[PDB]
Amino acid sequence: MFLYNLTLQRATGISFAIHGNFSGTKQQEIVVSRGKILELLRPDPNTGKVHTLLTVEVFGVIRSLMAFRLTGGTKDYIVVGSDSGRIVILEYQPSKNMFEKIHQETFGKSGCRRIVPGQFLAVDPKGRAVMISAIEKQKLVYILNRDAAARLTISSPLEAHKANTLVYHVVGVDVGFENPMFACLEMDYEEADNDPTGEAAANTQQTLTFYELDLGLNHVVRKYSEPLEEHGNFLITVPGGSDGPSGVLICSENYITYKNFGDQPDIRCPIPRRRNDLDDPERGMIFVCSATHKTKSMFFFLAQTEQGDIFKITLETDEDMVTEIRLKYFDT
Amino acid sequence: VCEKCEKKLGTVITPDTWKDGARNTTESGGRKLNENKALTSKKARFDPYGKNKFSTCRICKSSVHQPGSHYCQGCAYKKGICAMCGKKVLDTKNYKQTSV
Amino acid sequence: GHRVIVSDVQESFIWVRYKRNENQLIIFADDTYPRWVTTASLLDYDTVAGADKFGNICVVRLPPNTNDEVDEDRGLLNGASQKAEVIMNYHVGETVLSLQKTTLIPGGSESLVYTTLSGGIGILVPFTSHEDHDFFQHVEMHLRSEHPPLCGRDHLSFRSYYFPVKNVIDGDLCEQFNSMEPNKQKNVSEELDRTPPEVSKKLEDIRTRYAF
Amino acid sequence: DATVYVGGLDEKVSEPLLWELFLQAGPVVNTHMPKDRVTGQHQGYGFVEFLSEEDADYAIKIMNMIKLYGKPIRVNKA
Amino acid sequence: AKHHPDLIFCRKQAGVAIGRLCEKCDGKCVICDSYVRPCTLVRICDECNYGSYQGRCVICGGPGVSDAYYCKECTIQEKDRDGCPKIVNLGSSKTDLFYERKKYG
Amino acid sequence: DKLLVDVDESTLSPEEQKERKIMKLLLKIKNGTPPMRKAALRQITDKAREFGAGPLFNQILPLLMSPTLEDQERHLLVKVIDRILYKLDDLVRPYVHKILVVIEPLLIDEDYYARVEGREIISNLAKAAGLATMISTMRPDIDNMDEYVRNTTARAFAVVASALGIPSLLPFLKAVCKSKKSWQARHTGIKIVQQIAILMGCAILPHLRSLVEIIEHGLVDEQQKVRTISALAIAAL
Amino acid sequence: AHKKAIRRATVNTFGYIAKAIGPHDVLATLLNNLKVQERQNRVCTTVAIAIVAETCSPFTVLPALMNEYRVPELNVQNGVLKSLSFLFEYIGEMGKDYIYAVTPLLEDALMDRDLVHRQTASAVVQHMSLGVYGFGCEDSLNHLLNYVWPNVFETSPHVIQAVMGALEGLRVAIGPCRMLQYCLQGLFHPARKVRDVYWKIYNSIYIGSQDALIAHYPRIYNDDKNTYIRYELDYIL
Amino acid sequence: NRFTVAELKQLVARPDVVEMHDVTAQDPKLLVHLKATRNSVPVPRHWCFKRKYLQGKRGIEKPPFELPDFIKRTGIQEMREALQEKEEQKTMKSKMREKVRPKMGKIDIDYQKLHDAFFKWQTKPKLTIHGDLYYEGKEFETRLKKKPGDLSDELISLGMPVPPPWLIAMQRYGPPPSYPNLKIPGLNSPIGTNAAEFQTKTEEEEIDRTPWGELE
Amino acid sequence: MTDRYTIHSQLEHLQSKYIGTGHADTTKWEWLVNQHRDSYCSYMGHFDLLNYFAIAENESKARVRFNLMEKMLQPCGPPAD
Amino acid sequence: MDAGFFRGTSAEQDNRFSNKQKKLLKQLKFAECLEKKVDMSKVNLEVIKPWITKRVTEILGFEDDVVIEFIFNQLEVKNPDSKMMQINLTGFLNGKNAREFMGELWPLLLSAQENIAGIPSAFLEL
Ligand SMILES: [Zn+2]
Ligand SMILES: [Zn+2]
Ligand SMILES: [Zn+2]
Ligand SMILES: [Zn+2]
Ligand SMILES: [Zn+2]
Repeated sequence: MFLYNLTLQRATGISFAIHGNFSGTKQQEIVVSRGKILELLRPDPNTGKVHTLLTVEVFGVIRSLMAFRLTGGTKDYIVVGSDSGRIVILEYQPSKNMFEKIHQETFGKSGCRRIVPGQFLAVDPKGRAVMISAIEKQKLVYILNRDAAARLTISSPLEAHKANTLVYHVVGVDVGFENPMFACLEMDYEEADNDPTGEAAANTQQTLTFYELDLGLNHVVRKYSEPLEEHGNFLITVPGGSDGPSGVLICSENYITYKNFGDQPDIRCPIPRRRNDLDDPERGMIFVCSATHKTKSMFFFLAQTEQGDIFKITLETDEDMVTEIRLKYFDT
Repeated sequence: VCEKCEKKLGTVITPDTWKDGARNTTESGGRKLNENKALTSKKARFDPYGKNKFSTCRICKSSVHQPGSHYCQGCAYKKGICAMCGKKVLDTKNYKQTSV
Repeated sequence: GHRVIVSDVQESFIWVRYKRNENQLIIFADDTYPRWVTTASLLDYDTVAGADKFGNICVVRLPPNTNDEVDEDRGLLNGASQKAEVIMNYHVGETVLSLQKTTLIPGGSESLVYTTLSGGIGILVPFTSHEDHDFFQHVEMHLRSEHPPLCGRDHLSFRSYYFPVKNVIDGDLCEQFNSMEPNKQKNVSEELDRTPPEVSKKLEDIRTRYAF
Repeated sequence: DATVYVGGLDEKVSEPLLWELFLQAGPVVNTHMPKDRVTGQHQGYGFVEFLSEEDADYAIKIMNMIKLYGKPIRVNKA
Repeated sequence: AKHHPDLIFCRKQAGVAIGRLCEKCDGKCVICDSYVRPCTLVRICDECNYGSYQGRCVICGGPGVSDAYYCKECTIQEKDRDGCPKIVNLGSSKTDLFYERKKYG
Repeated sequence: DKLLVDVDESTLSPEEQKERKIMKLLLKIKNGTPPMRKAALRQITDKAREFGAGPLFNQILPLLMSPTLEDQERHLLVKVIDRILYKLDDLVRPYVHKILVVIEPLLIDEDYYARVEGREIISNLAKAAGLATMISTMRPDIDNMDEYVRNTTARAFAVVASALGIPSLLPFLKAVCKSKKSWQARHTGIKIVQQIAILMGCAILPHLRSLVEIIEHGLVDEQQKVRTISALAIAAL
Repeated sequence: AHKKAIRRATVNTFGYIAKAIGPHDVLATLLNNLKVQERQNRVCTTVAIAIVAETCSPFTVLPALMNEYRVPELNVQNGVLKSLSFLFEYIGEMGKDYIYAVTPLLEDALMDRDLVHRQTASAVVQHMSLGVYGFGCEDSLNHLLNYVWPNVFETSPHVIQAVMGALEGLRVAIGPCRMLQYCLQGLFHPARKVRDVYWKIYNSIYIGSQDALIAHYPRIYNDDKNTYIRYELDYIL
Repeated sequence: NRFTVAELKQLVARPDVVEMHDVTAQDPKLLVHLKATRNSVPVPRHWCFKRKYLQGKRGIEKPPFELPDFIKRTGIQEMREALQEKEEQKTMKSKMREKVRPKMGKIDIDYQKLHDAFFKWQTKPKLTIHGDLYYEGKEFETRLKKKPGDLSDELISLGMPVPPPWLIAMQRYGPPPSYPNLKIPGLNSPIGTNAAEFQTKTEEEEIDRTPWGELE
Repeated sequence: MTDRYTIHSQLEHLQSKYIGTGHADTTKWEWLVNQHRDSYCSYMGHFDLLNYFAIAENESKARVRFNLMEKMLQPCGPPAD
Repeated sequence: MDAGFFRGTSAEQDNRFSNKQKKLLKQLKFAECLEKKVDMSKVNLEVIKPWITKRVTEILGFEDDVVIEFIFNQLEVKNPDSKMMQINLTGFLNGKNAREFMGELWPLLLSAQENIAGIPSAFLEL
């Protein structure tokens, strides 16, 4: 009984979307991950209709996706972390209409392992490094560069490993042209597995830790580590350097928190709830996704809650630090 | 075989120890990376259905032992010729070839 | 008929026979693997196709000697005394919730259609000759090395995610022939002893006579 | 009773056949039907170990049913 | 090697350095030590090509003359993913051979 | 000499029969044919823990101190030591320093393979004894009056830092380079940093700013040997 | 010859010659050479039998090699097994054509009283297992697992590492699920002997295929204070 | 501190698997749970035996390996047998003299026959399903044990038209005590009414047996 | 005895490297906590297992992932000592 | 090759030896209070130093500035690990003196971080 497999209709659900200048021109595309398929979508500005330019089947589980620019670069690269145990860097070729693999670097065994990296993927906002990490105890930083023939070059991985430690999210921090920072929603389960009473599970707390890639000494150092009040579930990179302050917005259950390392005190805003809501009162509220709009003028975030409510988030800076978060109902 | 027929030769699986002029080393390209043995199986091997079927010598009618050969070793040695194409590789006017 | 195929949540398929004049339901066969079954469909009187939560399809057949004349201790391996043979494994990649054996076009042949949770629709079509089966197997084995998956994964390893791949040729990989570069299409098609139009035509004929 | 002694047999009869003979009544778990080495032939008497008592009690009755080569066969407890 | 139980691999996180093999080791697999069917190229960790050591043999440590590969079977079993396969200790066999020849010669 | 006189085994104590047994095995390892040598080697490895770390070392160590060894006999004896070092991994702590003064000379041996096998046995000894035992044992040898002991102790700390890692003994090493009673100890600490950089190579980079700050105060020292070794340590780093 | 390069050039030359005078004249000579006592001769003759077998396709040299297994001499029988091991390593995917031929030979060898006969047959299973990966030959391989598996309680290291290699080859050919189904009953067995051998098979399956085992673990029930059911998989849509 | 076998057997869901030594386990509940799970194969039985595996007196007399049939069809065994039967007669002089003057074309089987042995006549052997572990006595204890109501052709010795001769007495003497549920015609089974066999006929009419997806 | 201790050092070396290998003295609790945590990671990784769980419970996927991450701390209750 | 390549194996590479630091964290008996976490930014160090100097000097029977400065260097990190400090001192002191020594130095640092000034209670008194 020999069978042949064919696909009539490809998958249409969307796991990831990144937007960038992938074609290398003025036009903006979206690169969507449909789990097992990678597609390139270009939406028409005047007509308004979305067009599918490319659709390639990758035979793997795409677990994370990011877009990446080199310093002073026009075209964007696609960095894919998957279950393959390797990290690939892809470039869209418009003359050929195909993705082109530029780099493929191998670090681990394949499958969706617990300690092999691939789950979280964060890029440095200037484009000097990329950081791939597993759910727990395994992170790896790759340094990206350009040679004299304008080709992408990759280095050996720098590793940051911390045993017994869970990662909820990892995002790259916008420090201007200083040493690249990466922020994390870590948790340490070491104490909790040694308390028979179960108290240590109850009162262990999530921390935000900052890893700094010291480009001078070629190694990654775990700088700052600060406990959070409640458990966040993801992070937002606040645009920094010349434009805006450099910090992280932590989204947690019923709260949005601005934090930065330094003298800045933490700033918390409750999330607005719907008036006269029919839900169960015990249920909290989280944010499920966000997006940043950076103009040259100013910037805001659009974050959506579980119920579908999109809020604008705007930061108010009193000189160097930020003083309050402002939060405005945008739509549903 | 003669010099044009040596692309029709089979190779030994292990690489040659004298690397120069080898056909089965990595550098020569005759030992390729990620070989699928099922795809390259019928190359330079006998295939009764395929292109190299079990042949016999055109002269003595006894079976050859090399794929794509039209002349058995003894007849090719004695006439001085390539076992595959039959072009002569040796001038045997002054050689009393001895099969012993 | 009087055969019942029960899908356990994790114990896979069980074959039960209902005998009228005793009024009883008797387990006569089952499977040797744990399987998280989501759906099933009967291919013939002896074969069952199934799908898991983990994203793979299997085809389990019942061996030719088995009789369902069992009258109700021993058992093999803490189970039924007769075991069913797994004759196909295939990891789709996405959770299948619906298998159905049908004909899709008028004047086509039958196929096994499955619809994944993610929104995909595929078919599993049986080869009718060995010459087709050898052609498509060779096209697949060339393309696994010439045109490897774009994210660094191995294709034979991908389709063998939980159980080794059995008796299936991936046609999604094979129809990426037409996306290769022309020197590579010519190089692959040399060893099949065909020109790249002929390879595209044979890839397009099987899709045409089963599907869309 | 688990075992029985069986007399009066013809050497064409075999232990495998004997097992099928008495499992007609109830299964012979352990069969013993001597092969004599010296002249390579059977004297024709048997010993049978069963699962439990059940096989043994039936045993004597099973003797009446038995009839090998037109002849009877002794079955008694042991 | 598979023939010496006391030898020990580096196993650090491999990098962009390509591992090489000396004339004696040419054509064999670094892990299972076979001569046939080369599948993938060997990468060594940064420390193992530091400095003067850049370009020496992976398996023994002599002047390297060609690139090292993993075989097909070590690829299928994913033995190529364990780390830097540079051997970091000489072991008993190499040391014994030296003292034996030196005693004689 | 105890093998010359003949004596019934039953007459003497279990300790004395144990040490006579070890003495026979060591004779077969030193002077035997390769069959005798193989069997005796195997048996002293398997029965090592049963013998105890004490009775082995107080007969192995006098043999390595002898003025008439050949280098193949020295090699066979230190092969015995590192075979039994896997066995009694935690029972070698009272014998750490005794092993070092019989093995640290091999770190400056003119023969390359002696130098490597001296390194491997000091790194195995460090992994067997652990940092604290090693630190306490080698503390006295930093300010010793002979420059031979100080030389080879500075060589051996480099090896112990390779095995256990630089962050382990970086506080101790900083404490030994600051010490302003003795310049011998300051010289020795800076020599350890030089040797770590020669040995570790690329590995020292994640600690480079910790290492330079230990050495910076030595460039301006009043003692000229210390200034020289600080410049040499900077060059190594 | 003592130098290994001379030996591997020699083995290659046998395949080239067999392309000219045919595999039978070559093969009879090589099969006669297996009666020799010294192992270096026999191991190389074994490799040369596989070389010719590969270059002149295995249906030519198979019958005579399988016939030589009946010769009542131990080294000849170990020799034929050894050259089948090399043969399956060399032919790779093409070895799905002869696995049914040599399955009964190997199950005869795995029932054998000599331990070596069992270690060479396990090497053959390892290499034959990885060749037919992806080709639906799992019934032969599962049959041979039934013979390989009782040898897990052997203690000799050569035999013990050949068995483990065979099981690691079988994991990639018949799947992690079968290999976990074999281990399951002895992971918590009362004797440490059965237990640690079983645990070191489990670790090999776990390392190589950690992700695939999620679907294959058994259901453990809840006890009084700890919950052990994975309730998500029990979800019904 | 530890369970005896009776409490353990009642505490299992399935008490047939528990053995004498399972109580000595460090976690006996999980052990007997795992022994009663489906499709797992038991620990090889010789783990507790003092004699080494396969080192037993019966194994001394094992016969030589036999080739399969499709290989004996090639005639390799007769040729190579004759060959090595000549080569024991030769002296060392003669063997070393035909090593300088060799003899070609001696033991040659045509290629087409050898190809056909491997690519036409190959048969799959008898294989064993998963969990069927080999143990030492296995190939002799492979006779097994055939149930009442099922007869062998040879048990010809009866020579009776088709019911059993013994039954004419089992109805007399009674149903045997050893079998509680056994059913035989005339006593408690139809030769009431006999519609049981008609059911199988009707169902057998109902079935289509056409395997899906096979080769044409 | 020494072979017991060398097996012990080797297996604790493995367990530090790959979290979740056992040895001869793995308790039930340890083995099951490992396979719970590996399961959670696997669910997070595969997109359609996570879809299935987000449909069967009427939750959004972000809530599902966040609850699975919360369960990773004590997946099977407190340690049994 | 400027040194040899071969320098011994590290403890991350070599499985033949067990982790002696973890093993000692199991079997040494540590003092009662060392689990309380210390922040050294909240502690004033140079006031703590003369007591340590004096304490080590009388335990030792002489003065060892390497042991002194070693103890001080371990207290420079933000969260000092107390159990490792008792282990690392056990070689120099008795191992019974090390336990007592941590048993008085550690609550003293706790008292210092509870203060606003950085100074522990017994030193505010005197
Ligand atoms: Zn001719
Ligand atoms: Zn020619
Ligand atoms: Zn080399
Ligand atoms: Zn290999
Ligand atoms: Zn390395």
